[PDB]
Amino acid sequence: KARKAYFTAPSSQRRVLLSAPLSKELRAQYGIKALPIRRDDEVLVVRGSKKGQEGKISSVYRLKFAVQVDKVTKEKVNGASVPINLHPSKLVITKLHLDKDRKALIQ
Amino acid sequence: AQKSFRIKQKMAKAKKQNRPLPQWIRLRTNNTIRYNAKRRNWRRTKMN
Amino acid sequence: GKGTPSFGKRHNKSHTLCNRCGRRSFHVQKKTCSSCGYPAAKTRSYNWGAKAKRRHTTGTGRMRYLKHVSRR
Amino acid sequence: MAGVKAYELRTKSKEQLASQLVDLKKELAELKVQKLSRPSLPKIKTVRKSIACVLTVINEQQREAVRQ
Amino acid sequence: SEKAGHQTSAESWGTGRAVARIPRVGGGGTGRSGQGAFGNMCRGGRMFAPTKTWRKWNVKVNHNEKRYATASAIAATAVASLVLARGHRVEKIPEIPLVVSTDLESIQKTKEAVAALKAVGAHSDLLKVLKSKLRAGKGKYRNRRWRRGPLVVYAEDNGIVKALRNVPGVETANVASLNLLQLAPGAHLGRFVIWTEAAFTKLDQVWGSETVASSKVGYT
RNA sequence: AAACUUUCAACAACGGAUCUCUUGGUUCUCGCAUCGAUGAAGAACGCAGCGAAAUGCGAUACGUAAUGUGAAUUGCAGAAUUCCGUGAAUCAUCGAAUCUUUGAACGCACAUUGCGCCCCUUGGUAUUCCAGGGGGCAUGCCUGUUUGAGCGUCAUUU
RNA sequence: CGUGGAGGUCAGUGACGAAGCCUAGACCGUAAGGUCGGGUCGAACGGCCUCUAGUGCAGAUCUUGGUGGUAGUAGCAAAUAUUCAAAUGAGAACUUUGAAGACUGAAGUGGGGAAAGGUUCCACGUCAACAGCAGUUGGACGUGGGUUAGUCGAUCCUAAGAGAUGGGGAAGCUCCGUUUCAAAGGCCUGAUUUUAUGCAGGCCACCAUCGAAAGGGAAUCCGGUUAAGAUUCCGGAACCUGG
RNA sequence: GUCGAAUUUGGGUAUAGGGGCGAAAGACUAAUCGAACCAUCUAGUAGCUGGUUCCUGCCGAAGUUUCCCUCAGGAUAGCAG
RNA sequence: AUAUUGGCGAGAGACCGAUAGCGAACAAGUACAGUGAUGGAAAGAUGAAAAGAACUUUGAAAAGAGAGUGAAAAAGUACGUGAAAUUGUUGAAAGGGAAGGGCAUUUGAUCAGACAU
RNA sequence: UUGACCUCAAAUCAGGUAGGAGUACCCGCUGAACUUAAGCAUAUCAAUAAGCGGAGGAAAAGAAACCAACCGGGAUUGCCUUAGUAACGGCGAGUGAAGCGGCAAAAGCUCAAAUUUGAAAUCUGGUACCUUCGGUGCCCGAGUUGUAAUUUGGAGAGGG
Repeated sequence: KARKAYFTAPSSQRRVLLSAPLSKELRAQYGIKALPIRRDDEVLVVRGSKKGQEGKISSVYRLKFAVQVDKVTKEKVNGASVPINLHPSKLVITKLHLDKDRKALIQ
Repeated sequence: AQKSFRIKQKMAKAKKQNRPLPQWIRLRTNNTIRYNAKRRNWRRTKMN
Repeated sequence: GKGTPSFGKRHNKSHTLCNRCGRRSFHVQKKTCSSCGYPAAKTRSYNWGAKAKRRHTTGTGRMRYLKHVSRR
Repeated sequence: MAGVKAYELRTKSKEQLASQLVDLKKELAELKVQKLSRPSLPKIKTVRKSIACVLTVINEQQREAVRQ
Repeated sequence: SEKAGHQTSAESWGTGRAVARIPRVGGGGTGRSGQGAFGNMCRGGRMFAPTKTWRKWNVKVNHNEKRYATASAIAATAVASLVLARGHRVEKIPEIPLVVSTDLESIQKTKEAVAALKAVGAHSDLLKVLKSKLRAGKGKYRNRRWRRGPLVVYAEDNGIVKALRNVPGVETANVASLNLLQLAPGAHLGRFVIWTEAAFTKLDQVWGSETVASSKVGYT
């Protein structure tokens, strides 16, 4: 159909598309379905082959549609290191870099 | 051919964009398409 | 003669561009033509698919939903 | 200004916002006299957009003026 | 598209150059449109027909007929030597039609419904709606990516038991409606009516402004 | 007997068909009332630290302001130095701005960036000559204002 | 018999591999066709009952794209015109240098220009392409540089001519008229003046303006300079214009 | 052939389509001329040419009648399904 | 007052699916052609992800051979699929001016069934 | 010598005004041929294309100088009908619209012509709920002034 307002929308609503589920612990304590994947947050790559593997979502390349996890990185057999683009809503929000703003948002 | 700015400026531009593909753009994380593709050759197509 | 041998004589013009549009088109000696016939220009058209489309400069009348409908 | 904006918004004279502007300008200029390798610019860009912040904040607080 | 590729200012060439008497255009740059267009045989020329809005898009059938019609196959909803073969999967009690307490004109809840429509014995079918393999032909590419057999259709009287909305396959109506499509869709004779209140008991209620009739004696 | 030649095998090879793909197109239907002398449509010429173009923008030049969003990065993560809890290039924004040289084009022109006239203010320092920044001089009509025109014509102390 | 698509139903087929493609491999139809196997690839697809139409190719000197026989063939033949040796290079018939031999032999193959060309100019780098053999070479490709005015020229003048306005024709875009139709057009010296502005008087449709890089036409020359400019830059020596 | 005169030629200007210009040929008028070029009317018209796409099964021909500005068309009978 | 349709806005379709579909899925009214008015195209798809390939071979060098990346390089920015014309190679077979059918068979090659337990 | 009345101007002197654009669709003007007639003029094509000048959210039309038999009906607009019929026509080829009927949407109204010659109008100033060139006031000042109010289908009465 449309699906281009999709594959062609502005960050102002690309974060909220690049979203992610909350940790059982978190999804119980804090008590929210999920949220707008946030940076200084931590997570645990749920069902992707780099499974269970864990760490912090350094940056999120929205203009690439996909967020990246610090430690979890793709290794070159060529003495070099390169990030491994991870798809937000397939990880799981371990802990949130909760800020008065993101805080408030919890409604 | 002692020109006039009208044809000067223009002459000058022929120059300014007479240049091979940028090479940065070549790897803009999106696509980019290769080759100047608009390429005057002061011996092929011609000015005014 | 009529051809080759002639032909290689092209060395005057029908151009000098314009000042509006400018696709080479002012009959130097005649003055003004091929589009915005300076003067009265009026584009000077007819009925045969041109374009003549391009980019403004308006469309900022996405105001409307904000004319004096958000100007005050 | 270089901010803010929320800053330049107040409030020194036209002959005060003055050498602020003239300042940033002699900046941008020398900032160019650099011109040597890289080039980043980066704060040539900074100094620039700012140059304007000043300029714009400068052409309003003389307008609301005329508006009296 | 009316401007249908009779969009060129092209010509013929007066037999005299081997080429054929088709319109051609250009020059120059390049090959085409110095080619040969404004024609069916060529590339990007008129369709033959070239279709149009003006066609006979909609069709007209008569009342007394769409009546012997809707009727013909209200009465398919019983004799279910067919209603077996026409889709829906039954054991369904020794009771065709097969009515339900006039409760279900409320049931403001899905499961309480669904499930109810199920101990009502529909499970067997309320599941068939769930061998849903996804289309085939390029249909897909154009907003129709489904292919799910038909289902169970419950007849109203008061509301839409619209709990039964997201119900995967089953479709609700009222009493004086029912498209002679629905009442035997698959446009084949036979569909499941989990009925209802004055429903079965007060379908007819015929007239209307007249109707019904038929003649071949002992259908034996 | 080979070479050659045809033929059919498999492998490559020329070529880009068939299959599936769709941020197009095409036709439907349903809301909605807006350009410009308050300078439009269109055109040039330019503007990124790095850019050719498509795109956006105008010497405040891929943008100023202002909002809410934002809450966290943009030109999103090309690289790159890049910079961030006092709000970053994204959306919306048109209750603000900037809007070169133009075009209904406009003081005269305009195959040129050519040629005048006012007013204000700076240097030469006598306003009247030469250079700098600011503001300005089209036409047709509408209406009033304000001066003067005829033996159109009235009346007055001569 | 076969096709795109639509309603249905077969709880049909399928990443353990759906289409499509490849088979002097197998079997069914008298045949349209159909079904396996095997190889092959990658995400879709079919049987049956019906519905629908842009539903079947060998041609139409048919459209468009692609190929081949012709065939390594035709062809690459305008000035006597070329040679030795170094050097630089992975490689010299062809690049540079040296020497030799010969031309164009001042109505040139030399030294500037026009008009047109836009950077071909210059330096540096380097050969996929292009050059029609070749290439180290180029006008080629890549990155950078270079166009310096009171005296040169354009700018002003008028030429045929083009053309707004006083107006007049035309439904109208517009046509027609610069020599036969208020207020004129302004300017000028003196002027009512302490710096506005009448006035004394004069010339008065000046019938706008555009139109020459060969016509008309203020005023520069010598020497030096560069990778590439120059009657300019710079040295000295000048003349014109306005104040 | 002619080669100082009806010379040759640059630039500028003027004449544009049944209109130009022409020491006249139907010449020239951007390789275009016994009426330029561009677009549109416009898929112009076509009693004439060309092609007109998958199987088998059945039945199975006309050229002759009459009226037409019909002579290559058509009507009309007659043949067929 | 369905009284009339392609600029804003938004729904949708037994519509086309890249020689179809607007000419334009793409830096398309572009490249490019014509003094001029006008005329005006070809052109989509490695993957899930660049993970876009760091000895040795001349390298003029370009690449090659191994290597390595991947679910696969029978995915190499000449990138899914890769028919055909058509070309190479291997393999067989046949040829006294020519092409290739049709009926029967010889020979060779190859295949199914019938398995009778 | 000094005021006006009046036609005429000139003002950068005040303030607005237009001029261009533009897919569709609306008001006009102006106008082909190709075409069919198996010829070709009539005519058809067609009040069509092209050309030109004007709008809008629609536009245009609209309170009848109508339709009509009696019967009567009652502004436009649109639709379904009327109707491929009345007519028009080398009465050939072809043209071919109306008006009591059912729908859709519903609205009706103001001038000129009549008196007490205007106490009605523009401005620009001061001030004013409205914060600077500005929605409207008031008072006042110049200017306008054959253009202040009842009356216009039906008459309201118009006057008494």
